[PDB]
Amino acid sequence: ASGMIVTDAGADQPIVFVNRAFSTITGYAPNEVLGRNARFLQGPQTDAATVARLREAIAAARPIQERILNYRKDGQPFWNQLSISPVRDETGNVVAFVGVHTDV
Amino acid sequence: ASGMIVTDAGADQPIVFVNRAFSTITGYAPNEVLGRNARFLQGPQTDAATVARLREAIAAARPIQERILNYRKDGQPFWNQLSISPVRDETGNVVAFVGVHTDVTAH
Ligand SMILES: Cc1cc2nc3c(=O)[nH]c(=O)nc-3n(C[C@H](O)[C@H](O)[C@H](O)COP(=O)(O)O)c2cc1C
Ligand SMILES: Cc1cc2nc3c(=O)[nH]c(=O)nc-3n(C[C@H](O)[C@H](O)[C@H](O)COP(=O)(O)O)c2cc1C
Repeated sequence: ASGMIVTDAGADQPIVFVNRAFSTITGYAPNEVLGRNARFLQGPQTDAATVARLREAIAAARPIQERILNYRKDGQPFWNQLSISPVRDETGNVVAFVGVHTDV
Repeated sequence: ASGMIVTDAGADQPIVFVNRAFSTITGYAPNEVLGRNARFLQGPQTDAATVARLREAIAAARPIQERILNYRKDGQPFWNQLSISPVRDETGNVVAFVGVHTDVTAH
């Protein structure tokens, strides 16, 4: 099953919802991640060039897909196949971001 | 502000998350809507043709935008500018639906 993260659109995109699969994949309970930016999943061997593309996509509110090295709660590194899309109202305002983790 | 509704992909799309603006617009607290299909927002003056377009779009997992007459918890009618899109993973499976809605009653 694929993980899903919803964040607010502004003020550093705090997590507001995660699905069951997110907890299975990352080892984090919802209470541990709600209200935080998802970047806590990144660690010492995470590729800075990949993080830069995520940073610019979020700032522009455009969709992005990256393979990024993340770390489970227990500290084990895993490859996260991450796809992020902005959620917009019909006037073009960004309401939220949705992240999907296509990880086995 | 614009509301957001997140549903599961299957099993008649029960609501799993709503943002604060959803409650502002509809008068429903999260407790009152979680695990339910969003069609409780519809009522007798809702356009059945619009409902059919939503039904067919969701069944095919195709994005759709409609204006639909909905009802607040207290029964007050309002015009809902509704956009629904599937959320897919990188195998092409639908993992959720996301709805964004704006109260467009005011002229
Ligand atoms: C909805 C959403 C989900 C995200 N999921 C992840 C994730 O699973 N792993 C990850 O490393 N970063 C994820 N990010 C990216 C970080 O939150 C952050 O945007 C990025 O690391 C840029 O921040 P910087 O200023 O530290 O470079 C996600 C962002 C959003 C908006
Ligand atoms: C994510 C999501 C959000 C929805 N939001 C609304 C809404 O705000 N108002 C509404 O009338 N229907 C909404 N619907 C549609 C109903 O849940 C339902 O799909 C539609 O009424 C079809 O039922 P029928 O088969 O009897 O036509 C939403 C559906 C989804 C998947």
